[PDB]
Amino acid sequence: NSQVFGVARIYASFNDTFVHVTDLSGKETIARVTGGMKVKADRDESSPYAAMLAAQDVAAKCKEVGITAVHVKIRATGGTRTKTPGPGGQAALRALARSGLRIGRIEDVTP
Amino acid sequence: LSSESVIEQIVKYARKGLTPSQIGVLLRDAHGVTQARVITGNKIMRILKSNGLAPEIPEDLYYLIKKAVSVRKHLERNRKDKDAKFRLILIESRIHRLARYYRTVAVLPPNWKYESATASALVN
Amino acid sequence: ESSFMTLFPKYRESYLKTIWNDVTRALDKHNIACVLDLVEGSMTVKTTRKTYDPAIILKARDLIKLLARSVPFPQAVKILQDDMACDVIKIGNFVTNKERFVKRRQRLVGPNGNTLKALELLTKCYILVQGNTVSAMGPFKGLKEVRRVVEDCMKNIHPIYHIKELMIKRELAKR
RNA sequence: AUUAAUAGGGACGGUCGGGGGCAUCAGUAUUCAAUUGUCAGAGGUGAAAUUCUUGGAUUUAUUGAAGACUAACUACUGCGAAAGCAUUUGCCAAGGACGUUUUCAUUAAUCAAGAACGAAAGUUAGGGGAUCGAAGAUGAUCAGAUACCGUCGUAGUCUUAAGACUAGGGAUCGGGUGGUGUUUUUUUA
Repeated sequence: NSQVFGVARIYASFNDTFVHVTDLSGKETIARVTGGMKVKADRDESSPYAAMLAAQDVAAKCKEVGITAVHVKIRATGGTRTKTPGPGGQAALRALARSGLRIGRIEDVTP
Repeated sequence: LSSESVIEQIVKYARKGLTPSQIGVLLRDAHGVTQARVITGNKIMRILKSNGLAPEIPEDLYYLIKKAVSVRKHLERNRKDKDAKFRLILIESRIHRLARYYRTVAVLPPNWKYESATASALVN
Repeated sequence: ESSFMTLFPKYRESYLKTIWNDVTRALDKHNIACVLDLVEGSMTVKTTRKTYDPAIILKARDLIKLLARSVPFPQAVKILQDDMACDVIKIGNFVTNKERFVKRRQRLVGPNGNTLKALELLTKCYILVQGNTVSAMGPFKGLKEVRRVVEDCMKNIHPIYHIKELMIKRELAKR
């Protein structure tokens, strides 16, 4: 696939989310999606509208870097927390389907 | 089978320096003899005391006090081992039924004063 | 891609095989290789290339966790949508005495079930306690406070006042 | 050398605890110093306020210091002088089924004062605060002694807070035997 690939380590929570642009190593410095910088109302960030809005700018910078395939690393809070995300996982999957990113090497990085 | 030969084998096995339980189990598994309570009609230590092979303390108190002294080995090694420390207290409760019965049945002396401190001397 | 695999209980494989027909017919169309390895005693699902969305792998992982929670699999694997959250909370690591665990489980069940499941119905959670874990499904907003109240009821305090406070909070939610 | 509740017991070999004491073996999540996909917003989130705010905060391109504990499998299936116990080793007080005609008939029955651990926010502020009170006073140096050995006030000492059912019908539970196959147990009845 001409080595046009990357990895998205999505550390997401119930009311917040973050994106780590990764290679197999720590490379592919593409972008990092913020949690509540897209909309500050303490309920839109929990909704999938603000998460997909931040993912639209994240995928635009990811296309600027040059990573096409995304290896999923779904990270939750874990431990004494709920160990699950809110709507950030569905919004990132919808943004991946809208961007047409290749699905492969998908894993869960939750603790 | 020869009931006197079985009695002679019991006296010889008691004089071998082994326990009477291991003496009789070797007779019951390698010699084919029935029992001391068999038609020979003489008990184990009754033959041994007649032959001068009986022990000083009884057959249920000599090594039992040795296990009482050994039960406090972990208590001396660790005072926090309250399971072993009270097992030695339960080994004082393993002094269980019949010593003061022997004060009236005349088996041990009434001024013997059996205790765990002298059980180390009576262990060997 | 990769795969998600987990072992299940003794009665879980018999329960899942009764609904494994339509589950595998939808998972294979959604690029999930949902099969029950009865020789190894585990259920696995591999992410294939026939998925139109990347949430199929996350939904199959939640469905495998719901199937391995000894709960109703057809009533707990339909959380593939975004506004449908199903999770299991392990409440077995809360008590040590068996009599205290039995007394806490009776308080968690409540009088004839509905005395403690009314707040679960008010929070819209399909709560089902199986052994050391309790699995509930519903909206994420309604289950976040429900799981927090479940963790409060799993504490050493009496859950009778917590259930009364949960009903008071549900009554105050009408406004 | 009548007694054997085989009233009861060192023993006797096969086989055992997530009882328990160490002995190594994994690290699941945190703290600081690291240090960033040079992200200032992230906990909380009756909407709020409120905790931490551009001292980097999900994180990190992981080093150490520490504790820490067994995740879907899974789960009381069990095992506690006792205040309790969930991977992986080598050692041990001891505990464990059972048979014994082999251990002996002689290993006192309940036990309080005498001893062993001795647990469901060892929280809050005034008051008598007196007998005394660790934390440290200070005497003899003993190559070495907060106690070896006199002399003082503070949390303390004690309250203030979180049917006369007349009858039937199938199913249900607890059994058992006719026959039927394995399980129980294949001497541990």
